[PDB]
Amino acid sequence: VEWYGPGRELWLGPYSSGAVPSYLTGEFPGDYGWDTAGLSADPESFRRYREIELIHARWAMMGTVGCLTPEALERYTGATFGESVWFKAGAQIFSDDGLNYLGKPELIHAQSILAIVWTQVLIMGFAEGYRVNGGPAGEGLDRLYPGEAFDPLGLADDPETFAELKIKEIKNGRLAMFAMFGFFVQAIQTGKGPVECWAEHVADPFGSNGFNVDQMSKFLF
Amino acid sequence: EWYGPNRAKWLGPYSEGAVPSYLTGEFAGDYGWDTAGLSADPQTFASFREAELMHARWAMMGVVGCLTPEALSKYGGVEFGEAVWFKAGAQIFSEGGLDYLGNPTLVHAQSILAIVWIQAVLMGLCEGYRVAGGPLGEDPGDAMYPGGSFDPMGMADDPDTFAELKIKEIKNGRLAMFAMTGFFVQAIQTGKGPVECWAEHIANPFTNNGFVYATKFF
Amino acid sequence: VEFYGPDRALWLGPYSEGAVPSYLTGEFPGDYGWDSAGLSADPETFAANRELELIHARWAMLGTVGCLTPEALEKYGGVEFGEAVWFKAGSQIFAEGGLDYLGNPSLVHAQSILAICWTQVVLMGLAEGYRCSGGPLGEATDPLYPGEAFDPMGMADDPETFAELKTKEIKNGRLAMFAMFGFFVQSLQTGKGPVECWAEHIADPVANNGFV
Ligand code: CHL
Ligand code: CHL
Ligand SMILES: CC1=C[C@H](O)CC(C)(C)[C@H]1/C=C/C(C)=C/C=C/C(C)=C/C=C/C=C(C)/C=C/C=C(\CO)C(=O)CC1=C(C)C[C@@H](O)CC1(C)C
Ligand SMILES: CC1=C[C@H](O)CC(C)(C)[C@H]1/C=C/C(C)=C/C=C/C(C)=C/C=C/C=C(C)/C=C/C=C(\CO)C(=O)CC1=C(C)C[C@@H](O)CC1(C)C
Ligand SMILES: CC1=C[C@H](O)CC(C)(C)[C@H]1/C=C/C(C)=C/C=C/C(C)=C/C=C/C=C(C)/C=C/C=C(\CO)C(=O)CC1=C(C)C[C@@H](O)CC1(C)C
Ligand SMILES: CC1=C[C@H](O)CC(C)(C)[C@H]1/C=C/C(C)=C/C=C/C(C)=C/C=C/C=C(C)/C=C/C=C(\CO)C(=O)CC1=C(C)C[C@@H](O)CC1(C)C
Repeated sequence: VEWYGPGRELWLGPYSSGAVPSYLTGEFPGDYGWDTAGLSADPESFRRYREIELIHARWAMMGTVGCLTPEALERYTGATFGESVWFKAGAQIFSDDGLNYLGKPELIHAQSILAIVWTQVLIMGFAEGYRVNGGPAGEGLDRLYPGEAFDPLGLADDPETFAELKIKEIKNGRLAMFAMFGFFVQAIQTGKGPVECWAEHVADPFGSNGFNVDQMSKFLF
Repeated sequence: EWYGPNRAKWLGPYSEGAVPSYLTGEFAGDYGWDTAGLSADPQTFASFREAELMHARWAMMGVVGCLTPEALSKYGGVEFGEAVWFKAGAQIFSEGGLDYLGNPTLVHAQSILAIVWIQAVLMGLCEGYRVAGGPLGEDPGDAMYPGGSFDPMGMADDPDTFAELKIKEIKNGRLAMFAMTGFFVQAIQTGKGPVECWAEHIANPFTNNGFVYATKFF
Repeated sequence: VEFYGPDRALWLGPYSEGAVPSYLTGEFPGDYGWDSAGLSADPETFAANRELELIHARWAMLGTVGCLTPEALEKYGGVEFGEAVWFKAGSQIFAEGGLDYLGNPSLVHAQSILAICWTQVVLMGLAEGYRCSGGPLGEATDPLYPGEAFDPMGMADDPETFAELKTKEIKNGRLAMFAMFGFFVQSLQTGKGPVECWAEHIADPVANNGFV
């Protein structure tokens, strides 16, 4: 096909022949043959890295959406968040009114960071224990693609469509991981939110670009 | 002396027991230094060897490229806009521009965007040729030692001299990598170019050690 | 039967099965089956990682004790040091009086950082070479548990007690590594010594914390 097997699409296009590791045979989703460092030579380490990459991809997609949503709502809509910027959103818990969802005092209206931290650690501990072990939402199933309770719409029923959807998921997750790394670097250098950066760039693409005197005078703060 | 069981190991006389079993002194620069076991897997070993050699060659280029402008400006007579390596790039954001060797008739770069994109295209083509062959060859070598077109003088036509030159290359590249890390750390801590730091140290060595800016880690 | 074998104490408790890699069979001390990144799948890499972890653990225990002792002695004992704070303790070599041990002017009274560094490199290079290959104090029988001259009290003469003590050592060392990471992060964030942080937290805990 196009995403699996020897005739798939590789990570260097025409110049990939000879740079493809022998253990990357196009069996798993997102197999572009990019293992120049040889970190996934061991099959056990390979599947550990696949699990880590997929979890990172899903977390990064969720984080990209949740970082773009508030700042976009503040600038391009009448929403009035206390701190719409993603890297300054955690600081509202130290403010007078705390975290207000959508800016309304009547939603959540957090005041203590202690309850937030415990509740989160307890909930995520149970969730991750269930992910690695199984629980109320499934006992067996794959560690990366459980399905059943996590595939209610039944989109992953045809094996070919399942493989294509896995390719789409891993590619979108890698794109979101790249975007989240970009968010980190822009926050460190520019100090302003991704939506603000995008608006400034589309305003003056040649002037307000990344090659700036102050934006490049320091390496990672 | 550089290959085989009786070679020169990393810990010297205290090397017995510190040499991994998979480091049998077959490849260039095998001092038996692997304490983390990162190169135990032969495929990972080969990948790490390729990465090490590419880093070594890049660092040997980089040390000369970082020392030559500063040396020419300080000890010679050339008048570069920015002599130090860690502020050379900032010269692109100057009224005069990025003039080569201070001459406004040479290079006279004015646009960082064109520079970065032509560099990206050219280096993409070069690195694609490096790992998959191209106009200069079909990559006959191990992707580290092609030869044929990258060895025009024929200095590696004798296997013994080839092995000796590989040892010399890897040792020089490791030394250059060490010096390049030194350049990075000196730039971060002291904020001065390598030539300036070296000249200062030769003046009053006992007072200008690295134990002056020991505070403020990075 | 609790820290070794198949039915061990694992790093996830009841949610551990299906997350413990097959190459962690509980043969070595401190085997909670925590290898989620697959960094120790290769047995030789696993042995190298075990050696690195144990050396780090011992160094971290020593460092935790040696970072807590001066500040605790200054704050509670009364001994006046030049810089009792662990991350400020290096700088006193650059002071006028110098690095005087325990504040007393007749102890050590170091005046040269260069001499200190160039003696430490030699002494520790010799010590590390003896650790890897053996020397005056042994023949490097075991890279991690040489015994003999390094076990003068003879507390490792029983295999069961030896295994129990190895488990205790590795757990204490992991705890000390965690504490040293905490020390580093507190120094970077708060800028004050661990004893000062602990005293301030015990004074008013509900306000003096990491979220300030
Ligand atoms: C034929 C040309 C072709 C080339 C040259 C590449 C090259 C690349 N592809 Mg690619 N592809 C190509 C065709 C294709 N690709 C793909 C599908 C993919 C995918 C899915 C992915 C890639 C990725 C990559 C990158 C992996 C290596 C890397 O990270 O470099 C970067 C390393 C460098 C050293 C670049 C340095 C040059 C740069 C100008 C530096 C910038 C200079 C700064 C100003 C200095 C920084 C300052 C200081 C502080 C450091 C690389 C850019 C991966 C990627 O995007 O990772 C990032 C990836 O996931 N490719 C397809 C579809 C089948 C192609 C079809 O023809
Ligand atoms: C018998 C004595 C002998 C000893 C003890 C060593 C020891 C060493 N050799 Mg060596 N060699 C020796 C004989 C020989 N060597 C070599 C050929 C080589 C080579 C080719 C290489 C070595 C390297 C090394 C180093 C590898 C381990 C390391 O990185 O430690 C360093 C780790 C430490 C923890 C020591 C640091 C001490 C320092 C005082 C710490 C203090 C830090 C700061 C002051 C403050 C801290 C900073 C804070 C703020 C974060 C190590 C210094 C390698 C190297 O140079 O890598 C760097 C390397 O490539 N050796 C030959 C020729 C065959 C020898 C012949 O007898
Ligand atoms: C391939 C390969 C082969 C070679 O051989 C070796 C090799 C080169 C190494 C190797 C290549 C590997 C590569 C490239 C590695 C790159 C890894 C990267 C960049 C991973 C990025 C991860 C990004 C993540 C998870 C972001 C999560 C964000 C969240 C949390 O969900 C929030 O936003 C949460 C959030 C939200 C939503 C609102 C805010 O207000 C507050 C916060 C809490 C921040
Ligand atoms: C052995 C071993 C076994 C154990 O078991 C585990 C272990 C200990 C981990 C392991 C040991 C491994 C070790 C020691 C790792 C060390 C790796 C290091 C330090 C690599 C260093 C790389 C250095 C490089 C490429 C520098 C290039 C510079 C350039 C680019 O060409 C320019 O200067 C370019 C340039 C020039 C020329 C002019 C300037 O104006 C502008 C710029 C762009 C900067
Ligand atoms: C035996 C033998 C026999 C053969 O026959 C020939 C042979 C092979 C040649 C020969 C071999 C010899 C061998 C192997 C010996 C090994 C030598 C060693 C280990 C020397 C190490 C010296 C260590 C030094 C100076 C550390 C100083 C740190 C500074 C100062 O600058 C900081 O400020 C620290 C610092 C701070 C505080 C803030 C950070 O931000 C930045 C940094 C720099 C990290
Ligand atoms: C398990 C696992 C499985 C997965 O699959 C992948 C995985 C998650 C990655 C993996 C997990 C691994 C993990 C968690 C890694 C964590 C590593 C850490 C935090 C190690 C910490 C080490 C800290 C040390 C040595 C401290 C030494 C201190 C000294 C020196 O002795 C002094 O204080 C010396 C000193 C003293 C005493 C007085 C002061 O004044 C001056 C100084 C010099 C500072």
